[PDB]
Amino acid sequence: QQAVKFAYWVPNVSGGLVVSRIEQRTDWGIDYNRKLAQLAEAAGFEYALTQIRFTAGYGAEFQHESVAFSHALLAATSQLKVIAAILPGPWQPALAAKQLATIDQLTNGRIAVNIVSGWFRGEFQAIGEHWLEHDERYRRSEEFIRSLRGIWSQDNFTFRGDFYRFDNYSLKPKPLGRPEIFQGGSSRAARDMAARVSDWYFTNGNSVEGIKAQVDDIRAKAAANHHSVKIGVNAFVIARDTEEEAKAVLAQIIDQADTFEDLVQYNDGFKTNLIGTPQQIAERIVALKAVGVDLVLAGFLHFQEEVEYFGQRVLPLVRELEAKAQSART
Amino acid sequence: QQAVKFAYWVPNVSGGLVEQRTDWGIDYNRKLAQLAEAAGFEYALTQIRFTAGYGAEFQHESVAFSHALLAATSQLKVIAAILPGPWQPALAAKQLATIDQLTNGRIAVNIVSGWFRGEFQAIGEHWLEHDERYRRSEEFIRSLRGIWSQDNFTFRGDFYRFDNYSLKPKPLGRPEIFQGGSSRAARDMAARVSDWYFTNGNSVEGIKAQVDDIRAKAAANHHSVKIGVNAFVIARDTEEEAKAVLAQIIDQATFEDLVQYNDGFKTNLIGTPQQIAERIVALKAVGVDLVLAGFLHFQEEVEYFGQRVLPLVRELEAKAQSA
Amino acid sequence: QQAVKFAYWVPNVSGGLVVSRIEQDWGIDYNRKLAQLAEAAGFEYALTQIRFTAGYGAEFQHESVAFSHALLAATSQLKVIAAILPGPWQPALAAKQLATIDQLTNGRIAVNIVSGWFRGEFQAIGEHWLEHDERYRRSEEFIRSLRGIWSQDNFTFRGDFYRFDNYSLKPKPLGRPEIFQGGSSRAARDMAARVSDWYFTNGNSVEGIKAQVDDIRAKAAANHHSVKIGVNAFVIARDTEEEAKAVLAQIITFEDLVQYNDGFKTNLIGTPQQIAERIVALKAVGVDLVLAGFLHFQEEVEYFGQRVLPLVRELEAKA
Amino acid sequence: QAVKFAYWVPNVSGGLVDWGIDYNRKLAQLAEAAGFEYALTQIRFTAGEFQHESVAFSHALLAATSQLKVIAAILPGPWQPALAAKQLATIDQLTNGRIAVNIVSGWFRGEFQAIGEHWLEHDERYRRSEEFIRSLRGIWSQDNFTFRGDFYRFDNYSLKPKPLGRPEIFQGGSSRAARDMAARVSDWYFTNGNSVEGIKAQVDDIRAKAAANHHSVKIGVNAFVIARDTEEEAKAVLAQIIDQANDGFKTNLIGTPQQIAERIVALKAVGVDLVLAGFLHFQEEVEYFGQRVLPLVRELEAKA
Repeated sequence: QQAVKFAYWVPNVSGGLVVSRIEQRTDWGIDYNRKLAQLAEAAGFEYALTQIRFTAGYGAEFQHESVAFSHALLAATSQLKVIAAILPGPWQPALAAKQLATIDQLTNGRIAVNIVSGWFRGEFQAIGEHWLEHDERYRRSEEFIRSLRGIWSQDNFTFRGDFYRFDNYSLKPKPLGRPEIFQGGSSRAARDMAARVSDWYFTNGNSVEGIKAQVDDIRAKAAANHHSVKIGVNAFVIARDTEEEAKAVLAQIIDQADTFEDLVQYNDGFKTNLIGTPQQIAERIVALKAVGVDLVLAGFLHFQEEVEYFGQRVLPLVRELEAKAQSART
Repeated sequence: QQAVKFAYWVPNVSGGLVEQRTDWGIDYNRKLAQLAEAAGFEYALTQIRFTAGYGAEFQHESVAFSHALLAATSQLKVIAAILPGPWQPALAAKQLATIDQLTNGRIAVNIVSGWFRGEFQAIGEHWLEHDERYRRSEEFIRSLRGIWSQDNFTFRGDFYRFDNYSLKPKPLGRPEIFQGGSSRAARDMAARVSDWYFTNGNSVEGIKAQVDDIRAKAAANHHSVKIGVNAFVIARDTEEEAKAVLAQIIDQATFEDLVQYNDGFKTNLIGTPQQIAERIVALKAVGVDLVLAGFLHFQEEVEYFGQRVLPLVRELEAKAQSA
Repeated sequence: QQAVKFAYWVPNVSGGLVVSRIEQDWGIDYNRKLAQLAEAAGFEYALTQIRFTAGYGAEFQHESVAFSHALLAATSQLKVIAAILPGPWQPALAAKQLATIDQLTNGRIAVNIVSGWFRGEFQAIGEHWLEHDERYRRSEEFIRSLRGIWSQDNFTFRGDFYRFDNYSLKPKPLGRPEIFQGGSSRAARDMAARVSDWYFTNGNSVEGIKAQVDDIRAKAAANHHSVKIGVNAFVIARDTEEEAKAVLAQIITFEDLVQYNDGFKTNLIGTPQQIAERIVALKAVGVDLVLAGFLHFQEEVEYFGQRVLPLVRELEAKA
Repeated sequence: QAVKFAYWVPNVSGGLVDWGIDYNRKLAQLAEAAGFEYALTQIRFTAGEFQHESVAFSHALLAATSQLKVIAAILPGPWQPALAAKQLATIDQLTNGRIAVNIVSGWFRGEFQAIGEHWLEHDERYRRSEEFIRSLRGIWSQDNFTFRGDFYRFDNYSLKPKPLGRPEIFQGGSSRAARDMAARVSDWYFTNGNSVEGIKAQVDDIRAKAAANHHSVKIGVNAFVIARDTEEEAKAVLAQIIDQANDGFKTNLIGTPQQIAERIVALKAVGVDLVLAGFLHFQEEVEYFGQRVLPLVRELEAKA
């Protein structure tokens, strides 16, 4: 029954929304992102989620390294937390645990981690990494996560895994706080891992009924393991003063595609339907809160403008609706 | 470039050496970096460690710490220590490149081949043979140079593979590659792929022999390498006070045994600022281009160095400028 | 083309046909006599199976390479195809061990490269489970390493899975060990069309096999590579057509049986005359070898060489 | 008990710098009739000219004998324990439990470099070998073996069928890492050839280490045996070897059969349980050993 938390996609990779050639006032540079992070902190966003890439993709020509970029965004803010994306394979838990702990010490305990298991083989092939089977990649990520928790929590951590080994490893200093572990993915392997070792699980964008079904499945598995997991939903937010204007922006995205079902195949956040007036979006967010959603991961076309707009128009309405819901229960 | 460059050991790990007014914390090191920049130091060299013990109970991660020190300075260059094994070149190349973009191209790299097998075993890494570790480090260095300067980089090594890898964005500048080690494998690698080579602390005559050997190997490979020397600087107003500080170090740990832990004492940069300045210029005459300085009390002695020892070095360099 | 060659599944793993509870051994004594009977029956190749952990159909398993050496030592002209599984196997050891056995057996050893089907077997032995197409990339580098080691001195190979640096294997094989390979996926038939000498196609009808043969030969021609084709088949040869159809009924639905053993789809069930006619019919669509599986190996293999195989030779003489 | 005897199988060319199968098949049969119990193969991958693969050669030598035991040489690295355990178990079933294993930690980096293997540090190669040995014992003895090592992992691995017997594990090496590993996991330890006084010191050291681990290990010594009818002829062979240019020479098993038999029993008194014999002409001197030297050793044992 706690307040809904909000996070935004850090555009630390170029291209933005690569499937549409619509003009976007978004940049991947540090100066743009420093201002965006400060705007997001002032707007009421709690988390900033970075993206991890090594090779250029179909539309994303430049990518800042996620961990170094997370440290830079943290140094430009005061209370905003930044989720550093980690890709097992090119990343190893020993370095990831120690680097995230140091950054946590330098930023007053405001760093989190998002473990991505990888979807594109070409990124691994370019950097000399082998391409493991789909479920096998999640076995390795689960050992990666358990290593992070053990290294961060024990004086003499020992782990005898199929992918990672530790023998009386002592990390000092440890994180100031307990870095939260975010994780996405929609496959059975992804939600079996989240139901065991993850703090946050990003469920795929869907309708209110579909998201409720995804929430019930993950909580049922988590309860069987006696594990607690909070749930966030990915959403592409188009907030305008009029419903027609917001629906016109969605039309321009499809019209300048490089159908509506094609956007879902690339970005599931459109199915969340956070498109319309600020009052409509706030009502749908609270409706998602009723089915178990604890966090909204927002994507925007013009990040600096729409994040500021979100904090002045949509977020206050969400808080007012939350107080209204809280007052009716008592 | 003709003037002798100066660098200091960043105390990003606890313990110092075998009472010290130094700290491994960020607040102490931010001030120390700013003091070192104003004192005339050009480089800051971090240390890399993974597990607690082996002398250092507390250890900050070198690359992130390098990013923090760079953000607190304007012209200071920071050398990030990298250890092949727990580190892989693809992540190292991309992380250092982004930090280079965020810090106006002021980051360098020091490739360490590792000394404690217990630290490797604790993190699940196998312990390769001595010369084999330098073969892996050399492939690590070649991958960094290739990734940072060309698109579609391809490398088929025994330790690392790359297949048409294009890193974007690339470093703003060209990160210099520093490297130490005194074994034959260490200086054969430096004479091929390294920009800077740290030679062990020794007498003026011994350092000249080490400089002549490394430059001969580099010339045979058609490779250019600059030379720095490690030194533990104890600068006091009187020679007796400096030798008394050295005595307190030995009595709270012999001199020969002290060298086996830190070779910087053999450089003999102990004494008055005039004595130290003369010995620094004498090393410049045998081919030394940089002095890597270690201190007992970093914040105080760095500031003392920039006000007392460094100006005397510049004056002695200008005296020979007329020739 | 040439005379149709025949091969049989070596039952070096227990269980036999696990899909059926019909009474039907994996010991060395049963297999030494089986190899000699197959050699006298006219079989040219013996195909071993590779397994590492107990379960997944076979509770007891003999090591394929050592078992191949034993069958070769008990015969004179029979060729044995040793099954090799990249992962637990490495090309350097495989190349040297098969070369020594080839020297000791007058060049009668071959190799069948298996890409693995059960991830539980790999996980039990500490091996990582690569993606499906990625496993075939490793198997191809495994095959290229064998060919280079067996044929060249100072071999150098810079692969993503295997490396060789100025390696010279001595002694080399007496002959050129043929490389057999199965698999039906796109990656399996792209690898076979490049580096494999023999390709095992899945059991199917005469029309379906012709389509599979044309596709693989078209890919092989594009690579300027020659590949011979064999087909897996479960042969039930009886004196009467009713008796042969009764054995299939006793084993059994039929569609579920094909999912376990695709050799039943080849439909080599019936009288020796019917089977011999279908074998020559398969030869017309490009089949060069028949991989035969049996319920009672010792009895049916000798029966095959006395009843079915002579008819195949007689039918080939007529045409 | 009775002193056991083994001979170096010349399955690699050069001898003491024939290697063919037909030569070694008859030599194995001659050695079995002469009273030798073990045959020790050598493992090589690269020319140093022609080397037979040790395990396949071991299977061939066993098939040519009835009771002779053959020790197959295994090199961790190019060999992995899962394949080694299963292959030796199958050969054990096919040869009436007459297969043994010699775990070699490797001495030449060029052999590993040619086959794509990394060159680990000296003591690190012995740590991997000890995990290799523990994996062999566990796979051969348990229904569901699990091992979480730094070099090898196993998760509920079930080998069926298991070896008919219990394959003995032989191991040499003289470094501290070599005899610390032998004192824990090895059945037999080959000590370097030396004098009777030096061998006793080596035997006492290894048995002291084995007692601390509560482990039992038998001891063999490498020796190059040159047995001739007269002492002068044996000393002439040694001169011809040196003039036309191996720790086994320090054992000093050179001379008449009576002198060698007396020295063998003296080695038995200091803890030696096996003699690893090297010869100049294998097919000839092995037959001579079994007819002239070995019976005298047995006679000296009966008197004791």
